[PDB]
This record gives sequence, C-alpha cells and structure tokens, in this order.
Amino acid sequence: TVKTGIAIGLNKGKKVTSMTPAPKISYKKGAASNRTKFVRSLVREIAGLSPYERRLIDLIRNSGEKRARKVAKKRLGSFTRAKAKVEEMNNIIAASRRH
Amino acid sequence: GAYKYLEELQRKKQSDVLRFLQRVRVWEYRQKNVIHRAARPTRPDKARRLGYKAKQGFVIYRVRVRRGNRKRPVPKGATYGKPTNQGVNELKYQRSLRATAEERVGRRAANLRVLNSYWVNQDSTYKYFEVILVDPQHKAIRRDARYNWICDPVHKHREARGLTATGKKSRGINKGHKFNNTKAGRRKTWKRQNTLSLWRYRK
Amino acid sequence: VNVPKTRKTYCKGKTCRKHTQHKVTQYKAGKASLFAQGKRRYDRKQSGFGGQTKPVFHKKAKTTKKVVLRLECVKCKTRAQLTLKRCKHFELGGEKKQKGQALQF
Amino acid sequence: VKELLKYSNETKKRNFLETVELQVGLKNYDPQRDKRFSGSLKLPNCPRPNMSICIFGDAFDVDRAKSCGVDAMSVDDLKKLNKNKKLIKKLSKKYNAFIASEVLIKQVPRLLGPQLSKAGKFPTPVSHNDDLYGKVTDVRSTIKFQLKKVLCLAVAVGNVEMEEDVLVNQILMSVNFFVSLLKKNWQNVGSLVVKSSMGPAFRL
RNA sequence: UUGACAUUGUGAAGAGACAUAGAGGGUGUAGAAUAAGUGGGAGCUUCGGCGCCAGUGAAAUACCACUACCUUUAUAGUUUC
Repeated sequence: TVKTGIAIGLNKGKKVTSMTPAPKISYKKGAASNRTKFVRSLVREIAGLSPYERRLIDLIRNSGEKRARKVAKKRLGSFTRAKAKVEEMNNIIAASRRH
Repeated sequence: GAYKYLEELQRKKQSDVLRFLQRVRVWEYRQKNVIHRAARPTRPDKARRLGYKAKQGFVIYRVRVRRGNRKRPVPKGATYGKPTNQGVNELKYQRSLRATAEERVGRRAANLRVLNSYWVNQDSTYKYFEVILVDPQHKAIRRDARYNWICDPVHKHREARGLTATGKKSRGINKGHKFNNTKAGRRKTWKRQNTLSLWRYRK
Repeated sequence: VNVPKTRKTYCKGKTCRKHTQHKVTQYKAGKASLFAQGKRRYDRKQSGFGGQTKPVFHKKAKTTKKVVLRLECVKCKTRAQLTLKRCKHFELGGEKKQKGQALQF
Repeated sequence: VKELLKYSNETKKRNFLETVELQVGLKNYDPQRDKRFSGSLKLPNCPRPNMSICIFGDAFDVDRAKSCGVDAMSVDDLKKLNKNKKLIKKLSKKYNAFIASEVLIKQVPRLLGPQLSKAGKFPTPVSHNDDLYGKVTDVRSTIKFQLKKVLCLAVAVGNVEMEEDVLVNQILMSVNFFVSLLKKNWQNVGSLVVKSSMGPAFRL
C-alpha cells in the first residue's frame, strides 16, 4: 500500500517511510485456544441439539442447502450466520452418521 | 477449571437437559414469593463474573417481574389530548424488566446495595432474575479494598439511578456516533445545547 | 377520437435525428411500487398513533384525463412521450371515418 | 489423503483372481440437472495407456488416407460403404476428418448406438492423423455424464505399478473440476467410489 | 371477539422419508434371452456352466459396482392430521 505521492488516484496519499509496528495482542480476541476447543466439543456432545438444529439436519438430508440457508436466516439473524450454522450442521452430519 | 463448563452449558439453552431444568425451576420459583432470598447462586459462573465472591455479605435475591407492555392509566382510555397521544395498549416502558427487579429488591432490602443482576428463567407471565446485592456496612466489605467502593454513600441505590448493568444500557450510555442523544447523559446533552451562552464581549 | 397506430415523427436517438416510423401505444400509470422514498417515509409516519397524517383527497371534478401516447421508433427503438387534449372516448384503433357514404339512417 | 487406500495404487492387485487386463474405474459424484449442455463435456489426454484393444475405421479422403499405413490400426476408404451399414460390428471406436462430412448421414443407424460413431462430444473427426495416433492407441478415458448423477470412467489397469499411475489420477481430477460449469455444487470431489472390475470398492 | 406464536409436556392411530440390509419387482422391435441405464472388459471356476466372438437392436451378457426404479421397517428419531 505504497501511497503514490499525489493528491488523488489509485493509492491516495503522501509517500511516507513506514514502520509496521509490533502487533497488539488483541486483534486476536476471538481465536479459540486448545482449552476452549476441548470444552466446546465436550459440551456439544453432552448437550445435544436444539430443535431448530434438528430441523436443519432434517432439511439438509432431505431438501438441501438452499432451503437450509433460507430457514437458518429466518431462524437466526444475519445471512452470514446462516452460512456458518449450516456449515456446522454439514460437519455434524458428515463427521458422525457416515462412520 | 470448571466455570468454563458451566459457562458453555448455560450457553446451550434449548437443549434437552437445560429445558428440563428450566421447567422444574420455573415451577419451583413460581411457587415461592415474588421477591425471596436465594440461599445460593443458581448460576455460580454468571454470578461470579458480575462480582460475587462467596463470603459473608454477598446476598442473592430472586425476583419475579410481571412481563409485557405497560397498559397506561388515565381511566377508560381517554388521554384527553391530541390523537398523537391517544394510545393505551401498545406502550412499552423504557426501563427493562431487569431494571424493575433490581429497583424492587433495592427498596425491600434497603440496607443492602445492588451490584448487578442476571436472568434466570421465563414463562409467558413472568421473568425471574437474580440480583447480586451487597451489604455495605458489613466489616468484611468495609475492609478488603476491591469492594469497599460500595461503602461510599454516592452508591446508595445504584439501581434507581440507572447505574447498574442494565441501567447504563437503558440510558443508552456507550461511546459512538450512534449515541449522540445520550452519551454523557440525555438531559445534560440536551441542556448544554439549548443554553444560549452569552459572553461579556458578545461575539 | 382516434389516432393511427403508426406515426412518422422526429426521433432523437443520437443515430436517428430524423423522422422515422413510430409505433403508438397508450400510457399506463404503472405499478405503484414500494421501497421508493416517499412510500417508505409515508409508511413510517403512518406507524404508531396519530391516525391519518398525510392529507387524503376528496374533491375531484375533472371527469377525464389527459391522454399520453408512447411513441417508439423502429430503428433504434427509443421512446418519446407525447400528449393530447382531454377527451372522453379515446381509441387508438382504425376504422377511419368515411367520405360520407350511405348513412343507413 | 488418497495414500491410505489404493485408489490407483499397489494395494488392490491380488484381490481380483482374473489374470487378464482388468482396468480401474473411477466414479465421480455431482448433482447436475437433466440438460445436455451442462456438466464436464471434455475428453482430455490420458498420459498412460488404459491398455485396451481398439481398431479404427479411418474412412478418409485424398489428403489424409496416406498416414494410416505407418502408425494406425486399420486402413479404410469412402468407397467401402456397403459393410459399415448392414453387417460388420468389428470395431471399438472410429476416427474421421472434416474433409468428408456427407458420408456421416449413412453410418448413423448402426454405429451411433453402441458408441462406434461420433455425434457431438468425443474428438473422433480430428483432421491430424500424423500426431493424434500417438494418443488414441494409448487408450484414453471415457467422460460421459448420464441423466441425473453419475460419471463412470476408466483411469488405468490395476496390474500397472504405482509409478506410471501416479500423475494420471491427479491430472484427471483437474478436468471434471475446472471445465466445470456453474450448475455444480460445493465440494465437487464429493464421493469417489473406485472399483476396478472384480474386487471391492475403495473410496475416499 | 377471532387467529398465529409463546406458557406447552407425555402415550396410542393415519401418511410423508430420512440413519440403517436386502429379498425381489420394473415384457415397445430385433437379439440363446424381462439388456430400468452406465463403467471395465476376453475370461473365470477343480469341473460343469456361461462368456469373448457370432448376430442383433437406441441399448451385448460370463464377473464385480453406482445412480436408480416399486415394494418390503424387522431395527432410531422427526414431521401435518
């Protein structure tokens, strides 16, 4: 992202010798540690599935991912959450009931 | 460590075990009084990250609030005014029910001080919360510098001036461009920009 | 009244700039779509208490409408609009009036 | 990984008891529609031979019926017409050109059926007969999509060692996936039931 | 006042189809022959037997599989009545 030097254009800015400093330790807030993975997997296999997750593993085997995204966006908020939830249910069906 | 397990279990609500426990406990709590004492925190994790340290002085109360909108008074519906303001049924009461619970247990245990609170349960008629009150005159809390700020008398009824957890939400106090009507307080930021400031040497 | 369904008139098209043929249809109001600005704002102001806010019309007297004809070119198939006076019986059809034949009473 | 199972390798060589050339068969799995223009419509070059016997009915013309007497299978002409329409079926696939496209309307009721002719998909009427004959006697695969969802092809022979057959199942994975149309689903490598001709099926 | 969702659970009926196997079913011409389609392919089993070939048809088989098509739930949890 070297600025071009002129006032407008593709890269808009003054030429400045850059530093790219040491990272803040957050920007890594969400990244799940080994303790978090073990705990969440354990509680997932204890707790079971909530009933809309059962109706989504119904629709993925039966009706398919398009209608699964259409229900999961309706059943949750945002569409980007309906992506990852149907991704989770794909992993649940695939990792378990195959073998 | 085992509050992480309680934390993640409590995040899985409509799973079969927690809806069993939720049903037994909504029954049990509905059979007791509206405000009564919780002998022990039913959620040690969620009480524990709100400031509960299990020693002498911290008290949990458990409280039922009636659940829904606010049917306005002014009897037989007549507001006596413009049809702008002629509503009764659909008006919604700007403080949350979690705030009403904190305020009611603040009045009933007036010696104590509210700290935060947390949800426990709901049917259609009622929400049930637990309030995490502190007894400020107790010598275990007048010492022990991490919690003696409750002893100062400016925190008398934090619950009634919106100073608790759900108060500062309901006052809209956060940083941002989305809170310009209430960022330092709604009426202070009102009054500072309806005030005509005049100098001596009028600019 | 009556108009021909065709009309050789001027055609601005950046490639025509001349009189070409034009097919002639009659104008429709159009589907009153949502999500345009004024309908969104109207539907927000109507929300809640207050009742009817924006004024609603009662008093009309003009029995007719001005009629707008939609001209379409046939080379560049651009569209021009054109207007008429107010008229009750409008038709775009044919059956031009005769030279005064036997009227049959 | 494709290394734990056989999938082209040495592991399935003693499972079949027939000591004849038994070829391996790979089946792709991708839900498509019923149309004919979609899917993977391409037959690439297979670098190692499938080791099959195939004879070519080269019905060529003036400029192209001379390079069949060096490296080919059978030399035919356009005059021999009363054989390939009535009786003879001694062929596996033919090879034609573009110089004579008026003889193609005559060999359709007998050779279009069992895949002995050309309609629209396989590189059978290719003009060049001095370089493409080093690619067709080293027998290629068969990419032909069916009605709802299957793609049955052939990669190589199970008796061939895992040294020739190491860049052949990898170059075939890059054909049904990159000539792919947008009427295909996520994880186009979805299910690969691979069985040769006689033994069990080894899938990923 | 009437509807939908929530409070709101547990048994026993009737259909829609999924984990989970398998028996069988699927007859317009021609072709040993009921080839719903495809892939490999000249051979396998101690032998017999079929098969390559031959011939046929839009489809050539012995031998192993996939999608499928109509049943069969005996095994597990969900649907609207």
